[PDB]
Amino acid sequence: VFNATRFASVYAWNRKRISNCVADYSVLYNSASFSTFKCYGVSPTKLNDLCFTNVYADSFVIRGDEVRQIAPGQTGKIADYNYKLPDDFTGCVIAWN
Amino acid sequence: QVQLKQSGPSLVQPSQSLSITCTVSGFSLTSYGVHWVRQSPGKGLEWLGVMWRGGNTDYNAAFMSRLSITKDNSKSQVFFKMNSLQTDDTAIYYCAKNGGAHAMDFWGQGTSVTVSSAKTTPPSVYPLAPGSAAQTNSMVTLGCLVKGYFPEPVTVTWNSGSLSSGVHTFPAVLQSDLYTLSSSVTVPSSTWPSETVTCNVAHPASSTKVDKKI
Amino acid sequence: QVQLKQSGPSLVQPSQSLSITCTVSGFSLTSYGVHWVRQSPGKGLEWLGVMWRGGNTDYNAAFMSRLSITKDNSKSQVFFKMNSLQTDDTAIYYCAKNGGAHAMDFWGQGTSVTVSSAKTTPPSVYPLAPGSAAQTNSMVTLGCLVKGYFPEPVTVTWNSGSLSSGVHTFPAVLQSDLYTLSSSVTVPSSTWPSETVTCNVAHPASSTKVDKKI
Amino acid sequence: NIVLTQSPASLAVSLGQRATISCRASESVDSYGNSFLHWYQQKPGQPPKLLIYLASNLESGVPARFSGSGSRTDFTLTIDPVEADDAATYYCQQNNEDPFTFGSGTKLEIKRADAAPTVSIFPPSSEQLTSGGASVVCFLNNFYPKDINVKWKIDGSERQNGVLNSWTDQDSKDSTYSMSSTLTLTKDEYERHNSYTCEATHKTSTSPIVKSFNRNEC
Amino acid sequence: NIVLTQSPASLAVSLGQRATISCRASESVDSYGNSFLHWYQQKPGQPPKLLIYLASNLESGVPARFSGSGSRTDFTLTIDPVEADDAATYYCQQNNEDPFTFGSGTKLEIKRADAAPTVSIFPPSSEQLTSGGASVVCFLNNFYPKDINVKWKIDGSERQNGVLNSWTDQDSKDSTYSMSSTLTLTKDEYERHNSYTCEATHKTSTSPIVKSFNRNEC
Repeated sequence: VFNATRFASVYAWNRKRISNCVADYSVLYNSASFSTFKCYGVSPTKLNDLCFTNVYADSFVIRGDEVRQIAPGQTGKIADYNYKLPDDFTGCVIAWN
Repeated sequence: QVQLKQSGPSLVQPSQSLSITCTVSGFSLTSYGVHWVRQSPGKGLEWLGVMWRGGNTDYNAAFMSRLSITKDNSKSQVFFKMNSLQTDDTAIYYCAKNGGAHAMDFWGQGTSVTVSSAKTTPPSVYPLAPGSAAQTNSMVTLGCLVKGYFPEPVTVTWNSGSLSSGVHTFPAVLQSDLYTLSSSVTVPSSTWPSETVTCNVAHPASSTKVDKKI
Repeated sequence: QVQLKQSGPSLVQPSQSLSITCTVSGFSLTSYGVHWVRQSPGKGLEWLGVMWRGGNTDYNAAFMSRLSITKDNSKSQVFFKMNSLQTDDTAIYYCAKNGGAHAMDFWGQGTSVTVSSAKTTPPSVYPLAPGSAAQTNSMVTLGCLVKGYFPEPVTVTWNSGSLSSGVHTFPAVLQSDLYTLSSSVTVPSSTWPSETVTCNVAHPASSTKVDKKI
Repeated sequence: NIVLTQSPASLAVSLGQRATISCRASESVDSYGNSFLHWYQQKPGQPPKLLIYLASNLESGVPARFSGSGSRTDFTLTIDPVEADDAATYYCQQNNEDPFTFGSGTKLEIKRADAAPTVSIFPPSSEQLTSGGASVVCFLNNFYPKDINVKWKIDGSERQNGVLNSWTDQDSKDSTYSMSSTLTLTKDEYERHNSYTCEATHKTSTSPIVKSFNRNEC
Repeated sequence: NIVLTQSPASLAVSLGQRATISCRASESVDSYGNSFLHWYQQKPGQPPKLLIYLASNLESGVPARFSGSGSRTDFTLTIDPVEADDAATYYCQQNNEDPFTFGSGTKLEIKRADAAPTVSIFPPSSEQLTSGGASVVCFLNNFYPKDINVKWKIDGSERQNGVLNSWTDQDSKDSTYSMSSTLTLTKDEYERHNSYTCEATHKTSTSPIVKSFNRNEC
């Protein structure tokens, strides 16, 4: 999903539902290939080993001054009108130039 | 017992500097580090810096190169020097005492520092006096219209602050290089037109005291 | 990929009609409307009209009856029909794509539409060589005099646009149905009269190209 | 850098209920031995004060109704019960990493019962009429909700040129709102028609709020 | 019809500072949730381009130094850092009500260091003198500030008929001023005297920058 061909728009962001698989997050956090790696609700070093029912991968592209707008409760034109992240979002957001 | 109020600036243009004088009282400057913040200029509350107890000082990432703290331990006053200010930086600047876990236990009254290219203008006060045909039902409301001043703040009181029952302070309407401030106070009918009533207006930016009989 | 250039007008006589052709490319003309403006006659930038995204067209009170816009969706070309052009109707037109909030994202090159009873006068190009008393300081100025031409626009350069940073442009003086344009080109002092200095001129209205060596 | 994206931007909680002001953070750990922070209050008609230090402790001068806890990023400020001292903006501050920024600010509004505004009109003073000006003000104070719209309607034609409004925020103690509508015109406009009308439409008053004033009120 | 009183009409901002340009408005208000307008930048030799849309959002393709904000009536343009390539004008566009007019237009200039002009003069060709006219061009290029009094003064007396200057304002690439003075005379007036003088007095140079030419230079 991260290395996909082309991502969707900010308002038609594609929610890729993923289930019944193994997700290694420590290899991605220590990959040194992501421009931003900031998680909410749990540290990236601790969420590597956790079990969940369902996970999602929302694919979209935004400007460098706009990546800071994707956060719980953060305002912005894309944060309110295009992509509303949950205020109780206990997941993680990543980005790469 | 404790006083952390600011003063000194009247009006400043954008991309300029200034100097603030915060009088500290209630605690010694060597015992706690005086903090320095703003009052919600648009987005949430902004932190500027803090001078520790006889050591170095921390500043905001966005204001380290521009804003500086000058702490005078002999006069019991903390001076602040700001540079390259923008109109969006208009807000009330506060001083505060250091807590245990770097907290801001005490807070002062501060001073409303206004950044705008306009020039200073004193207030042209005109009272909102009811006419002779005005009626009353066990009480009467009074106010004044302080239009034609710049910049904030302006304090409107009733007979040097004698009344405190129904005093309501309104915000200033930003006009073209001017401001318009209204007021409304509730007083019983036995005080007006019976006793002498006069609108007391103070403009700390220009230190002007305008008296207009209601 | 993006093209909003104009062509067709050279010189207009009073009490006549003419249409300007602005070729659209780089964006879907059916999804974005093309704006039309003047080159700030007198006061700030004036706005003429715009065709909506397959809707209607907006005009001004003075230009609704004389000027009209036609958006050809098949050829991707927006036409600007001018009617009842008099001597006082001189204007320089530009095309621009409509944005989201009625913005003007892309812009074109435009064309200078001069209306006057005088006929097209070609340019009398002459080279400006420095006098014998002119000294050098490791650099020598060389220019070409394009005098006695009408109407705008016109382009003067060196070696058909070989150098663009050293070639300076000056405003043309508005004479009685005539113009006087000055130019200059900064080159090393040792490159003249040693090297060949050929100046090129282009008058799109009259389609004149007179080459003169300095 | 710590981006305290505090949420929500405002609350409407009635008296006696439980207000919840969350505060999202990103960093850091081990403030003192844990991942707590400080809470503050900025009132509109009073200087600010410190409510909770380390998000788990009470401070003298403020009531014990303010409590809460918090994880590394999911923080909570619990105000239970809500009394008439909570109409203000609340902030959260981390101090374990420079800059010691605050939260976005949750403007808590005391959701009291709907109340209609007062009525008071003030004709111009002698100095205003002497100088040729005439500024009439139609006050509508002590109301809830803040949604209020004044329509200055002169009997000849509605005037909306010199209409200015001063929207005062909810006082910390006084849970009602206050708004002042002005109309700065010339003496000729004040002496134009015999009577005038200050119209307004508030949520509480189903009937249109109408109060007239005459030119002879001097 | 809204005449956006764009102020200030011009600015001379030095390098490293922050330029502030206002844009006044009066209508409309509260289109959706604001009434923000757009901003543009017109070069002296190119039509303008979009810098900011809705006064709060950046547009790609232009430099990132341009930003701004605005209230319902007053809109601000922020240019930070002011570099030696921002030598151009700016405008603000009306968008809430047709026609889509623009403001007055603020002319921004970069305050560079002082510099003296060039010293050179160019006589006409043999064809121009043969026809009866005379066109001598006297250039004063690469100087600062623009305050320079250029006036032709023939050997007989101060000339007031053939005086004509072509001033080039501050360009984006070339941050210096340039002015080309022309001399309109006849064959007899061109050959009336032996030597002539292209006199000019610059602000910083107390002595006039002069360059003479002889009638035989052809």
